[PDB]
Amino acid sequence: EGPDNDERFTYDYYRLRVVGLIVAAVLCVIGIIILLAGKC
Amino acid sequence: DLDELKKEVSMDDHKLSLDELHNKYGTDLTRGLTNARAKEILARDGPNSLTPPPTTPEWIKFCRQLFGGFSILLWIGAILCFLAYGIQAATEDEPANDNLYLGVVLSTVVIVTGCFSYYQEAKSSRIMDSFKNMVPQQALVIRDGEKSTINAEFVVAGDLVEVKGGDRIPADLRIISAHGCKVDNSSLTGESEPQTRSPEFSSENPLETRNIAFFSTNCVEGTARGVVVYTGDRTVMGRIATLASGLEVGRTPIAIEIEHFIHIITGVAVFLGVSFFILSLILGYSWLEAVIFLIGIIVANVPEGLLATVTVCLTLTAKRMARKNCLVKNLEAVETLGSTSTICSDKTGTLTQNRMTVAHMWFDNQIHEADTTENQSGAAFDKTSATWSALSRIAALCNRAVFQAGQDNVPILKRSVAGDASESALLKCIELCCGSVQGMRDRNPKIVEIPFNSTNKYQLSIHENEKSSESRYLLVMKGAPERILDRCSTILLNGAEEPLKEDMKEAFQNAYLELGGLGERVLGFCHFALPEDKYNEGYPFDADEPNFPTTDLCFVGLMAMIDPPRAAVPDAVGKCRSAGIKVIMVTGDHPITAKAIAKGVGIISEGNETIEDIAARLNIPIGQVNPRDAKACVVHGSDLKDLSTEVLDDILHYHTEIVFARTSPQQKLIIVEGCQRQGAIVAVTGDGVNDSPALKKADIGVAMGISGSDVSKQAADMILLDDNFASIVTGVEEGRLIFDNLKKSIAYTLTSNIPEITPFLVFIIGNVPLPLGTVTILCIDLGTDMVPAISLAYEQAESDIMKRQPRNPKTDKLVNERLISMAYGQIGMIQALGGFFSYFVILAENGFLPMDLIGKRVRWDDRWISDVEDSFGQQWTYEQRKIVEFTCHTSFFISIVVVQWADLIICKTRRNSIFQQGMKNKILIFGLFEETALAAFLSYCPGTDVALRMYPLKPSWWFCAFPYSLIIFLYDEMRRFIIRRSPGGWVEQETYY
Amino acid sequence: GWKKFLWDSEKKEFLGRTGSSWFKIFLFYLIFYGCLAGIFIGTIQVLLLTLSDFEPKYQDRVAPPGLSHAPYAIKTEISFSISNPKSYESFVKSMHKLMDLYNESSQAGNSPFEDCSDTPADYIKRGDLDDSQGQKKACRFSRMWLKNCSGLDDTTYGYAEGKPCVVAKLNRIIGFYPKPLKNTTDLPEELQANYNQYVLPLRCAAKREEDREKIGSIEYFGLGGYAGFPLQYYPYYGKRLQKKYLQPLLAIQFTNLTQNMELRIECKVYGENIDYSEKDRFRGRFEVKIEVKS
Ligand SMILES: *[C@@H]1O[C@H](CO[C@@H]2O[C@@H](C)[C@@H](O)[C@@H](O)[C@@H]2O)[C@@H](O[C@@H]2O[C@H](CO)[C@@H](O[C@@H]3O[C@H](CO[C@H]4O[C@H](CO)[C@@H](O)[C@H](O)[C@@H]4O)[C@@H](O)[C@H](O[C@H]4O[C@H](CO)[C@@H](O)[C@H](O)[C@@H]4O)[C@@H]3O)[C@H](O)[C@H]2NC(C)=O)[C@H](O)[C@H]1NC(C)=O
Ligand SMILES: *[C@@H]1O[C@H](CO[C@@H]2O[C@@H](C)[C@@H](O)[C@@H](O)[C@@H]2O)[C@@H](O[C@@H]2O[C@H](CO)[C@@H](O[C@@H]3O[C@H](CO)[C@@H](O)[C@H](O[C@H]4O[C@H](CO)[C@@H](O)[C@H](O)[C@@H]4O)[C@@H]3O)[C@H](O)[C@H]2NC(C)=O)[C@H](O)[C@H]1NC(C)=O
Ligand SMILES: CCCCCCCC/C=C\CCCCCCCC(=O)OC[C@H](COP(=O)(O)OCC[N+](C)(C)C)OC(=O)CCCCCCC/C=C\CCCCCCCC
Ligand SMILES: CCCCCCCC/C=C\CCCCCCCC(=O)OC[C@H](COP(=O)(O)OCC[N+](C)(C)C)OC(=O)CCCCCCC/C=C\CCCCCCCC
Ligand SMILES: CCCCCCCC/C=C\CCCCCCCC(=O)OC[C@H](COP(=O)(O)OCC[N+](C)(C)C)OC(=O)CCCCCCC/C=C\CCCCCCCC
Ligand SMILES: CCCCCCCC/C=C\CCCCCCCC(=O)OC[C@H](COP(=O)(O)OCC[N+](C)(C)C)OC(=O)CCCCCCC/C=C\CCCCCCCC
Ligand SMILES: CCCCCCCC/C=C\CCCCCCCC(=O)OC[C@H](COP(=O)(O)OCC[N+](C)(C)C)OC(=O)CCCCCCC/C=C\CCCCCCCC
Ligand SMILES: CCCCCCCC/C=C\CCCCCCCC(=O)OC[C@H](COP(=O)(O)OCC[N+](C)(C)C)OC(=O)CCCCCCC/C=C\CCCCCCCC
Ligand SMILES: CCCCCCCC/C=C\CCCCCCCC(=O)OC[C@H](COP(=O)(O)OCC[N+](C)(C)C)OC(=O)CCCCCCC/C=C\CCCCCCCC
Ligand SMILES: *[C@@H]1O[C@H](CO)[C@@H](O[C@@H]2O[C@H](CO)[C@@H](O)[C@H](O)[C@H]2NC(C)=O)[C@H](O)[C@H]1NC(C)=O
Ligand SMILES: CC(C)CCC[C@@H](C)[C@H]1CC[C@H]2[C@@H]3CC=C4C[C@@H](O)CC[C@]4(C)[C@H]3CC[C@]12C
Ligand SMILES: CC(C)CCC[C@@H](C)[C@H]1CC[C@H]2[C@@H]3CC=C4C[C@@H](O)CC[C@]4(C)[C@H]3CC[C@]12C
Ligand SMILES: C[C@]12CC/C(=N\OCCN)C[C@@H]1C(=O)C[C@@H]1[C@@H]2CC[C@]2(C)C(=O)CC[C@@H]12
Ligand SMILES: [Mg+2]
Ligand code: NA
Repeated sequence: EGPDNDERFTYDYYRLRVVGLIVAAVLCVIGIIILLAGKC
Repeated sequence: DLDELKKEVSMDDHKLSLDELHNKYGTDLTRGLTNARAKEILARDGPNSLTPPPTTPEWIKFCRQLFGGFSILLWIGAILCFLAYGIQAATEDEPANDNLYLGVVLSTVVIVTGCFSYYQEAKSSRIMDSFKNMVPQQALVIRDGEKSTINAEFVVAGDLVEVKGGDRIPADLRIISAHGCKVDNSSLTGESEPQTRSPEFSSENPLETRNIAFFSTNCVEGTARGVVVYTGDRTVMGRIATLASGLEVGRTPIAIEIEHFIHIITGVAVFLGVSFFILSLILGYSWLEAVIFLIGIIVANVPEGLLATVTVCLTLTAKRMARKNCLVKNLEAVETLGSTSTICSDKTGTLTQNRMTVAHMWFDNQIHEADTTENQSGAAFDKTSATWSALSRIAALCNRAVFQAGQDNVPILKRSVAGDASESALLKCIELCCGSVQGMRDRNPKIVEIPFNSTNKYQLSIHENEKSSESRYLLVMKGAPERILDRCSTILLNGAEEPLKEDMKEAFQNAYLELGGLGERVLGFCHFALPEDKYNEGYPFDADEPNFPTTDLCFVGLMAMIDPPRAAVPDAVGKCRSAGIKVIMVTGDHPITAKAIAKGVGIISEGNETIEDIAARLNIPIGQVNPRDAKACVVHGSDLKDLSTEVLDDILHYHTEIVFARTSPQQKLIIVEGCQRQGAIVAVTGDGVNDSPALKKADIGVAMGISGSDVSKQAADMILLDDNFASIVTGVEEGRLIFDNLKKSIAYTLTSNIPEITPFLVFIIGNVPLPLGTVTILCIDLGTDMVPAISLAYEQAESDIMKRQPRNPKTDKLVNERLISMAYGQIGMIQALGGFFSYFVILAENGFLPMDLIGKRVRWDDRWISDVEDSFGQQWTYEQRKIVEFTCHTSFFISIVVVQWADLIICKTRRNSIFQQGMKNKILIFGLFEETALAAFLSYCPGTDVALRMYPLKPSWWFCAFPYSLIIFLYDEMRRFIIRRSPGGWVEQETYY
Repeated sequence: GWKKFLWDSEKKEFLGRTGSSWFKIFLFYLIFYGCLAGIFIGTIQVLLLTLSDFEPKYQDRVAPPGLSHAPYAIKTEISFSISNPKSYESFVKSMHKLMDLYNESSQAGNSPFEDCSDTPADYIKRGDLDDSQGQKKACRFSRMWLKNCSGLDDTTYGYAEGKPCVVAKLNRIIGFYPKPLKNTTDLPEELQANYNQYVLPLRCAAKREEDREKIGSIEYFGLGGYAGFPLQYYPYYGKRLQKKYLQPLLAIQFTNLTQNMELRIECKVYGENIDYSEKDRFRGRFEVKIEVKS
C-alpha cells in the first residue's frame, strides 16, 4: 500500500445497482406468481 | 308544496250521488262532455300525466363528489401548503419548493378520488336507466255521445271513461255503472285480491269503497263506466309521489363515523401545532418560522391515502353484492345493512308472491298439502288414488280459463292466464301434476254449461265421458262448500262410493274450519254420472229447466288456495332474527291475513300470543287481561290513526313481535319515524308505491326489482334485481365484515403517522439534520402503503359474525381511543425508533458520530460553508453532506417498509393468532412482495438521485430495522393472547380497538 | 356532556376514570417507554463498539477534495466600496478568523510542532494510524510566508485601496496524498513553467473569454514563492492523532482590478487524484464574483 492507496476511496456502485435490480425483478415476479396461482 | 297538507290522510267526495257528482264537475251521464268543453278544460288545468322528476346535470354531481367530509380535509391541507409556500417566498431567498409539490399532490389525490366514486355511481345509474320501460297508453272516453280512444295525456276531469278487463284505470274515476268489474288495488292500497267496483257506496274510507277507481290500477275482469274525479298530479298516487320527492335524505352511519374520525385527527393535529408553536417561541425562533412550523405539523398530521383506500374498500364489497344481483345506487349504502337493528317489511309483493296458488286439498277424509313455491322444490301429494283423478277431471273441466297464446316457453307458474284468480290457480295446479289441460279438455267435449249466478253461487257443466266403454254423460259443479254440501248424499272414498252419514259430515265441517282458519279460500268440487237411460246421448239439455239433479250428487273434495310467500322468505327472516334484528311487519292488508303470513314467515313466533287470543282461550272479555303478558301485538290502522306519540313508543318498547295492519303509506312513514325516535337504524323493504314514503325516510330502503314500482324503485337506495330475500342476510353479513376490515385498515394507515412526524419534531427540538424528506413521505403515504391497506379488506371472519348482537351506535364507534393508543402510542413509536436507528447508523459510518450531530443544523444547512468538520476532523463541502442526508432519507423510507411488514401482519387479525387464522389471503402476500420491490426500484434505478433524490444503499444498512420488526410482532402476539385467556381484563378495555 | 365528561360527583370520576385508573395507565406507559429507551440505547452501544476512533470506515463521499477560501461570501460575491469602511468589515472579520489560527505564539516548542523545509519537499510518514507512538507531529506554517496578505502589516489585507486578497485552502482528508501532474507533453499551458514536483498548483482565471482583459494581475503568494501547496504538509492523520495541525494556505491578490463592474473569477487546482464535478462547484475549483465599486 502507501502512496498508491487509491482503492481506499473507490466503491463499485455499478455492480451493486445491477444486483439490487436483479433481486427487485425476481421479487416482483414471485409476487405475480403467487397472485395468479389459483386462477389457472 | 305544503307538506303538512300532503302528510294528512286522503279525503274525498265519494259519499255523494250521481246527480251531485255531475252537478259538481259538470257532465252528462249518458252523453259525456263536448269536444270544445273538453279542450277548454284540458288547457285550463293540465294533462293527466305525473310531473317528471327534478333532473340533474353531470357536472353538479361531479362537484358533489369533489367535496364532502374527507375531501374537504384534504382541501384545507392543500390550501395550507400553498400559504406556507407564499410566506417562505416573501421572507427568504432560495425557498425550497417542498410545500408546493405537496400541495399539488394533495389536490390531484382529491380529484382522482372524486373521478372514481363518480364513475361508480354513474355505472349504477346507467344500468338503472335500462329498466324504465314506458309504452304509451290510450284510454276510452265518451264525448258528445261517441266512443274514442285518446292518449292518456288528453283525459280531463268530467268526461266519461269506459274500462274493460285488461286495461288500466287512467285517472281517479267515480264509477257510475259496472258489469261485474273487478280491480287490482295491490300497488296503491295493497289488497291482494281483486275488489269488485260497484256504483254504490259502502265505506266511509275512500280506499275501501267500491265506487272509486284509482290511478295506475288495472281492471282484471269486467267492464265499467265512470266520471273522472281526479286528474294529473292531484291524484292519490300523485300526492304520494310528490310527498316522496319532498322528503329529506338523511346521513348514513358510515358518514357520521368518518366525521368523528376527522374530529379526532384535527384535535391532535391542532394540539401538536399550537404546542410546538409556543415551545418554538420559547426557544428563540422567530414568528415567521414558527408559523411555518405550525402549518407543517398540522398538514403533516393528515392521512392522504386513507381516502382512496376507504373508497376502494367500500367499492370492493359492492361488486360482490352486484354478483348476487344486489345493486346499490350510492356507495356508502353498503354498510347500513350491517348496522341495521330493526327491519320494517311489507307483505304484498315483498314478504309474499302476490299470486294465488292452490295450497291445501281435501279428499279421502284427509288433508293434503301441495307445493306452493316458485321453483317447485318440495313434496308431492301422493298422486296414486282414483279420488285425485276424479278431482283433476272436475277442476280441469269445470273451468273456463286458458293459458294466453304463445307461452310455450315460460314455466307452468309464471305464464299468463286469462280469467279469474281462483280458476287460474286451479288450472295451473292441474297443468302442473296432471299434464296438458288442453288435451284433458278436448278429451271430454263440454255440452252445456250454466254460468256463475250470484244466487246459485255455483258453476256447473255437463260433458261427454271419454270412456270408450261408457257413453254416459258427466256432470260437474263447483262452489262454496256449504252450498255444495247441501247438494250431496254420497262420498267418493278411495274410489268407491259411500253414504254421507254425519260422521263424514262432521269431518267435513272440521276440514272446512281447518282450511278456513289458515287464512285460505276453500271451494268444493263434485260430480255425478247422468243415467244414459233417462238422458240418452241424443237428448239436448238446454239450460232452461231442471234437466240435471241438483241434489244426490257425489262430493269428491274441497280445494283451498292462497297467495304463498317467496322461497327464501322464512329462512331469511329467521337469519335476521338470529342476528338480533327486530322484524316488524307493516302492511296495508287485512289483519286476518297479515297475522297468518306473519306466523308463517317467523315474525310472530309459534307459541306467542295476542290479547285477543288469550281472551278467546279463556272465554273472558278483552278488557280484563293485562297487556304485559302478550309478547306479540296486531295494531290496526284505524286504531293507529288515534294514537299519541308515547303510545307508539310503548307499543314498540313492550311488544317484540309487532304487526301493523291496514296502515296507510303516511302511517307507514309515521311508524318508521317512531322507530328512529328511539335510536335504532331502520331498513324498509318494499315493492309498491305505498312504500315510497317509507323507503325514503328509512335509514336504508330495499326495493324489489321485478315486482317493484317505478316510484319506489327510484326513491330506494338498494335494489334487488332478482327479487330474492336471502340477499338481505347476505347484505347484513357483508356490512359487518367490511366494518371490522375498515377498522383494521385504518389502524394500519394510522400507525405510520408517528415515524413520519417524529423526525421533524426532533429536527426542531434537537437541531439534527433533517431525517425524513418530503418526497419520501409521499412515496410512503401514496405508494407502497396503498396495496397493503387495500388488501386488508379481503380478510375473512375470525368468529361467527352472524351470531353476535348488533353493534351499539351510542357506545361502540369505528375509531375509539383504544386504536389511537396503539397506532399513535405503541407501534408507531417503535417504528420511529427503528427509523432513527438506521439514521444514526448511516451518519456514524460516514464520519458523523451521534455526539457531534446535536447543534449542527445551522451550519449543516448553510449553503456557503464549504468546510464542516466531522467527528474525525475531515472537511465536508455542502453538496457532499447533502448527499449523505438524502441517503439517510432513502434508508429511513426503507426502514418504514420493513416495520410495515410486521404492522400489516399484526393488523391482519384483531384478536385471534396468526397460527390460527392463517396466511390464506393471497392479496396481502402480493402486497408485501410489491411493497419491497418498489422500494428497491426507487433506490437502485439510475437517474433517481437526480429526479427524486434517492441514492443507492449499501447491503449492510437494509438490516438495521429487522430487530424492531420482530419485536413488534412479538409484542402484538403476546398482546392478542391475554385478551383471549383473560376476557374483560385490562388488555381488553385498554387495547381492544 | 361538556361539564359531566370533565367532573361528575357520583362516581368520583375525572375526565372519565377514577383515581386508580390514571395510575394504572401512567405506570404502564412509564414501564413500556422505559424498556423502549433501554433497548434503543443497547442497540446504539453495539454500534459504538463497531467503529474505530482513528479512521472513518467509509471515505468515498470525500474522495475528490474541495477548494474553499477565507472570505465568507453569501452568493460567492465580493462587493465593497473603497470609501465606506463599514462595507468590507464582514470580509476582514472572516479573513482574520482564519489567519488567527496560524499565530506564532500558538506554534511554539518542540512539541508538538517541528521545523520543516523552507522550500517545498516530499511527503512525510509519521508511521501508521495507531496510538503506539504518541501524538504525531505536524509541520509549522508561518503567517509571514503570505507576503502582502497577512494582517500583520495592513490589517485590512488589501480591501482598503482596491486590492483584495483571497486565501485559498485545500479540504483536509485523512490519509490523502496529493499527487501533481507529471512533466509529459500533455499538461495545461499554464503549468509548464516552475514545475516543482513537490507543489500542487493552483491557478485562477476568468470564466468568460471577454472578462480576461478586465482582470489584471493575479499575484499568488505561498510556500517558497510558488502558487501551490507543498506536499510535505501531508498526509493528515486526523484530529485524534494530530491535534494542533495546520494545513497549507495560498494567498491570491487580484491586483489591477477594473472598477465598477462584476468580474467572475474561477480558481482551479490541478492533479491526478483531483477531479471536478458539474454539480458541486466547490470540488477542486471555486468561483468568486469580485466587484470593487468605488
Ligand atoms: C493573533 O495575533 C493578533 C495580532 O497580534 C498582534 O500582532 C502580533 C504580530 C504580535 O505583535 C502581537 O503581540 C500583537 O498583539 C491578536 O489580535 C490582537 O489582539 C490585541 C489585544 O486585544 C488587539 O489590540 C487591541 O486593539 C484595539 C483596536 O483595534 C483596532 O484595530 C483592529 C485591527 O487590528 C480592529 O479589528 C479594531 O476594530 C480596531 O479598529 C484597541 O482598542 C485595544 O485597546 C485595549 O488595549 C489598550 C492598551 O493598548 C487598553 O488601554 C484598552 O483599555 C483595551 O484594553 C487593543 O489595543 C489587536 O487589535 C488584535 N489584532 C487584530 C489584528 O485584531 C490575536 O488575538 C492573536 N490570536 C491568538 C489566538 O493568539
Ligand atoms: C520539465 O520539462 C521541461 C521541458 O522538457 C522538455 O519537454 C518535455 C515535454 C520533454 O520532451 C523533455 O525531454 C524536454 O527536455 C524542462 O525544461 C526544459 O529544459 C530545456 C533544457 O534547459 C530547455 O531547452 C532550452 O531551450 C533554450 C531556448 O528555448 C535553449 O537556448 C537552451 O540551450 C541549452 O541547451 C543547449 C543544448 O540543447 C546547450 O548547448 C546550451 O548551452 C543551453 O544549456 C535549451 O535547449 C527547455 O526550454 C525547457 N522547457 C521549458 C518549457 O522551459 C524542465 O526543466 C523540466 N523540469 C523538471 C523538474 O524536470
Ligand atoms: C418464508 C419467506 C421466504 C422469503 C424468501 C424471499 C427471497 C429472498 C430473495 C433473495 C435473497 C438472497 C440475496 C443474495 C444476494 C447475494 C449477492 C451478493 O453477492 O451479495 C454480496 C453482499 C456483500 O456485500 P459487501 O458490502 O460485503 O461487498 C460489496 C463489494 N462491492 C460493492 C465492492 C462489490 O452480501 C449481501 O448482500 C448479503 C445478502 C443477504 C444474505 C441473505 C440472508 C438470509 C437471511 C435469513 C434467511 C435464513 C433462512 C434459513 C433457512 C431455514 C429453513 C427452514
Ligand atoms: C411476467 C414476467 C415479467 C418479467 C419482467 C422482467 C423485467 C426485466 C427484469 C430485470 C431487468 C434488469 C435490468 C438491469 C439494468 C442494469 C442497469 C445498470 O446497472 O445501470 C447502472 C448504470 C449507472 O451507473 P452510474 O455509474 O451512473 O452510478 C452512479 C455512480 N455515482 C453516482 C457514484 C457517480 O447505468 C448506466 O450508466 C446506463 C443505464 C441505461 C438505462 C437502463 C435502464 C434500467 C432501468 C429500469 C430497468 C429495471 C427494471 C427491473 C424490474 C423492476 C420491477 C419493479
Ligand atoms: C419531540 C417530541 C415528540 C413528540 C411527539 C408527540 C406525538 C403525539 C402522540 C399522540 C397524541 C396524543 C394526543 C392525545 C390523544 C388522546 C386521544 C383522544 O382524545 O381520543 C378521543 C377520546 C374519545 O373516545 P371515545 O369516542 O371512545 O369516547 C366515548 C365516550 N362516551 C361513549 C362515553 C360518550 O376522548 C378521550 O379519550 C378523553 C380525552 C383524554 C385526554 C387525555 C390527555 C392526555 C394528554 C397528555 C398527558 C401528559 C401527562 C404527562 C405526565 C404524566 C405524569 C408523569
Ligand atoms: C429477523 C427478521 C424479522 C422479520 C419480522 C417480520 C416478519 C413478517 C414476515 C413473515 C412472517 C411469517 C409468519 C409465519 C406464520 C406461519 C403461520 C402458519 O403457517 O399457520 C398455519 C396455517 C393454519 O392452517 P389451518 O390449520 O387453518 O388450515 C386448515 C385447512 N383445512 C381447512 C383444509 C383443514 O396454514 C396456512 O395459513 C395455510 C398455508 C399458508 C402458508 C404461508 C406461507 C407464506 C408465509 C410468509 C410469506 C413471506 C412474506 C415475506 C415478506 C418479505 C418480502 C421480501
Ligand atoms: C403489471 C404491470 C407491471 C409494470 C411494471 C413497470 C415497471 C417499470 C420498470 C422500469 C421503468 C422505470 C423508468 C425508467 C427510467 C429510465 C431513466 C434512465 O435510464 O436515466 C438514465 C439517465 C442517467 O444518465 P447519466 O448517468 O449520464 O446522468 C448523470 C447525471 N449527473 C452526472 C449530472 C448526476 O437519466 C437522466 O439523465 C435523466 C433521468 C430522468 C429521470 C426519469 C425517472 C422517472 C422519475 C419518476 C417515475 C418513477 C415512478 C414510479 C413508477 C413505479 C411503477 C411500478
Ligand atoms: C401504483 C404504484 C405507484 C408508485 C409510484 C410512486 C408514487 C410517487 C408519489 C409522489 C412522488 C411525486 C413527487 C414529485 C416530485 C417532483 C420533484 C421536482 O419537480 O423536482 C424539481 C427538480 C429541480 O431540482 P433542483 O432544484 O435540485 O435542480 C437544480 C438544477 N441546477 C442546479 C442544475 C440548475 O427538477 C427535476 O428533478 C427535473 C426532473 C423532473 C422529474 C419529474 C419526476 C416526476 C415523478 C413522479 C410524477 C408522476 C407520478 C404519478 C404516479 C402516481 C402514483 C399513484
Ligand atoms: C424496540 C422495541 C422494544 C419494545 C419492547 C416492549 C416491551 C415492554 C412490554 C410490556 C411492559 C409493560 C408491562 C406493564 C405492567 C404494568 C401494568 C399494570 O399495572 O397492569 C395492571 C393489570 C392488573 O389489573 P387487573 O386487570 O387485575 O385489574 C382490573 C382493572 N380493570 C377493570 C380496569 C381492568 O395488569 C394486567 O392485567 C396484566 C397485563 C400485563 C401487560 C402484559 C403485556 C405484555 C406485552 C409485551 C411483553 C412481550 C415482550 C416481548 C419482547 C421480545 C423482545 C425480543
Ligand atoms: C493595469 O491596467 C491599466 C488599465 O486600467 C493599465 O494602464 C493603461 O495602459 C494603457 C496602455 O496600454 C494606457 O492607455 C492607459 O492610460 C493606462 N491606464 C492607467 C490607469 O494606467 C496598466 O498597464 C495595467 N497594469 C498592469 C500591471 O496590469
Ligand atoms: C420473510 C423474511 C424472513 C424474509 C426476509 C428477507 C430479507 C432478508 C431480504 C428482503 C429484500 C432483500 C434485499 C433485496 C435487495 C438487496 C440489494 C443487493 O445489492 C444486496 C442484498 C439486498 C440488500 C437484499 C438483502 C436481503 C433482503 C433484505
Ligand atoms: C429487555 C430490556 C428491558 C433490557 C434493557 C437493558 C438496558 C437497561 C441496558 C441494555 C444495554 C445497557 C447499556 C450498555 C452499555 C453501557 C455503557 C456504560 O459505559 C454505561 C452503561 C450502559 C449505557 C448500559 C446501561 C444499561 C443498558 C441500556
Ligand atoms: C412538514 C413537511 C410537509 C408535510 C410533511 N408531510 O405531509 C404529509 C401529510 N401526511 C412533512 C414534511 C417534512 O417533514 C419536511 C417539511 C415539510 C414542510 C416544509 C418544511 C417544514 C421545510 O421548509 C423544511 C422541512 C419541510
Ligand atoms: Mg307491496
Ligand atoms: Na335513504
